[PDB]
Amino acid sequence: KLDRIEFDPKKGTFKYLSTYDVHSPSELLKLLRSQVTFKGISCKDLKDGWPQCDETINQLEEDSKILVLRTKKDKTPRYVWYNSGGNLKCIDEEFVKMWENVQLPQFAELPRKLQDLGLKPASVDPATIKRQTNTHMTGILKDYSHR
Amino acid sequence: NTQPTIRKDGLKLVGSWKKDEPELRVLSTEEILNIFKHISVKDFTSLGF
Amino acid sequence: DRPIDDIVKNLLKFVVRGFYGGSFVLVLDAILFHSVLAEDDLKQLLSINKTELGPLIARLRSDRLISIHKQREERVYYYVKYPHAIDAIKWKVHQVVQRLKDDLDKNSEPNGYMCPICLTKYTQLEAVQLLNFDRTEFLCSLCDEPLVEDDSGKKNKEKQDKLNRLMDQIQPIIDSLKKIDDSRIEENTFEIALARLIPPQNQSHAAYTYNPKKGSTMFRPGDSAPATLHINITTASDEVAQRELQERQAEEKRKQNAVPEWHKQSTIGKTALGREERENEKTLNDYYAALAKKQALEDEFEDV
Amino acid sequence: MSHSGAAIFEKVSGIIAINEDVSPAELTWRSTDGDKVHTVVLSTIDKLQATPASSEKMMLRLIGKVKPQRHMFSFNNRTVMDNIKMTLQQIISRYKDADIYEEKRDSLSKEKLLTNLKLQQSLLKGNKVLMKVFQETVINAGLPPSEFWSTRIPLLRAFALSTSQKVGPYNVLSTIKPVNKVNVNLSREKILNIFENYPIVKKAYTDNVPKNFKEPEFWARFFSSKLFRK
Ligand SMILES: [Zn+2]
Repeated sequence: KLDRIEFDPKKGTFKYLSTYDVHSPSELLKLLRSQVTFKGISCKDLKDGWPQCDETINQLEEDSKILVLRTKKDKTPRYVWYNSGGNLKCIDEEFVKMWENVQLPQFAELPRKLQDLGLKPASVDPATIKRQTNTHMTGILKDYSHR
Repeated sequence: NTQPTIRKDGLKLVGSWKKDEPELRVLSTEEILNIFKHISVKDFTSLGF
Repeated sequence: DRPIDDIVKNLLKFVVRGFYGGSFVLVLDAILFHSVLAEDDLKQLLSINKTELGPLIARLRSDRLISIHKQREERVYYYVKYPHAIDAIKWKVHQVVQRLKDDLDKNSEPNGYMCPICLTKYTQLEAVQLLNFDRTEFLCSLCDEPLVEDDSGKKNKEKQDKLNRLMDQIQPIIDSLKKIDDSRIEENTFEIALARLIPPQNQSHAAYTYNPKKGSTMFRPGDSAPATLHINITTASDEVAQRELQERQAEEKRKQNAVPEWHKQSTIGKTALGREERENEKTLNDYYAALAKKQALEDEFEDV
Repeated sequence: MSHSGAAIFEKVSGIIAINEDVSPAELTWRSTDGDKVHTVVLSTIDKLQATPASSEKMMLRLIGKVKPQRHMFSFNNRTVMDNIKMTLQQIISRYKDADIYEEKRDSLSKEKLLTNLKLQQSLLKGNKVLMKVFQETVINAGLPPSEFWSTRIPLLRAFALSTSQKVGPYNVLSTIKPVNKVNVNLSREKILNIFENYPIVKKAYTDNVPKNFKEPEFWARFFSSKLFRK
């Protein structure tokens, strides 16, 4: 009667039922793409029923196929998501730090700065937006106001 | 755009807008700085600057 | 929707995956796949904490790649403002390239000098006025010590290599931006974003509705942006039936126009006004048959 | 797309979908997790109710023809509701008309002429005076049927040409003027003319009328289509 056990009429056996039937990278890739939401599937219930998953999950992380959220204490995979984008690593750290060093100007002034340098700005300064006798007939006459 | 009624509460400037109780919110220092930077050269000269 | 939206979505995905950490990819990709997400829903979807979600949202908010909207339901909502994100990406990409170009130009100039003791930077012109009377060595003004050449001569090639590598890597962004300018970009809003809303949870506590205050002249910083057919088929007996109706209508029309009786005749003499074949057919059919054989919840509602 | 969207049913948030490919068209509600699913056939709906645009609620209701079956769905954007409502108006109106309609409802020579017995049986059924003579002279008298028609060839020829003639070709679609409610009247003669002047219409008519839906829907379907405009 339990839902975590599967009955086999062929031989009459009882086997454990994993939350997600995944025993191959192809199954994981398709299962993750079928998620209607961005709720990652935990590794705790994925390690159960799959003798090895971190080796495969890490292998897919190197191949940029999926997204992995790892613990901070020690490297350990947790809830994972499908990588709908491109390569997970494409830019060296020498540019990530530079991206952190650059500070955007005041938002309202950004569009004007681009227009002065030539580039067409895809926005405008928020200063431009302009927020824009007889009573016996009572109850019988219908209001034909318009035609 | 309807202008607010500005009052000074502590070290902050609070403006209240009247509806078509009136809405109240604190005017951030950044908001005031941005507005002040848009005043034209002739505009604030007439104000004595 | 418009194909350009996919281009913008791809552009944002590439930027985060390359110019931001891992958790940043998770946060912004979730909102791209979905629509405006409440803070509580975002934590549940990603199972991340406020102390861990805070740094990600704060950094993605400073760069204006993710916008915030606060309304009384005070609830906090997060969404994406396409015109703002593109401008920020376009400017920062230009600034980053310009910064490298300016650094490369600066490095191409002579190196300079530095003092080992006081660690004070001295330019080529500045050193020329500090050399000793013997014209043999450059003496530091503060330390009266020989100057040592700075280590900036070999970096000229290193900076050039970085610029060459970066432009190749940033190629998809440049290609995406060219197409974005070609197409027409429509600015998004909370109400507009609600048109594409995919609920995050079955029973989300957040009410994903926009009920603006009635008769509100309030303007907050950056909260405003620039029949039926019916047919009738007449099948071999309706045209005649319909024809009779038109004849009947014509007769009624004539009656509607006919003058009264008293107008027909001069009513002076009258008193003043004041208070069988079937059997024949059957035998015929049998005879021909022989011939052929011979040859062979109470609320307001409306109706629409 | 106008065939999908988010909806809330019985305090459960989900996605509402409109399936038109499978006939009859049916409206299906599925929860976000898919644990709950509800489906209602548009043919069972009598009227479609919707909250006014001046009300905060957005409960779109489809009342079923008979405690009528009530299915209430809540939307988020008024534009989405209007877009969904406009599409539902077309299907509901078309199905309403279908229910109303359902409830409301050569051989010109002496030899061949003497041999075309079907024609001989045709005019004799309608004509009464000839019936009088034919019964007396053919049934009991025994006069050969062929001899009886020898002296009445013009009567046979006149009756044959009456039903053997056809009108000339003409632009049938130009006469079709749609003339909210629009009333357009059609006749079998026009229906036959459309097929002759346009084989594509006959191609679609022949393979669909007996298979999927009745003819009245087809012509109501044909006119609304861009094919009629083209
Ligand atoms: Zn020194």
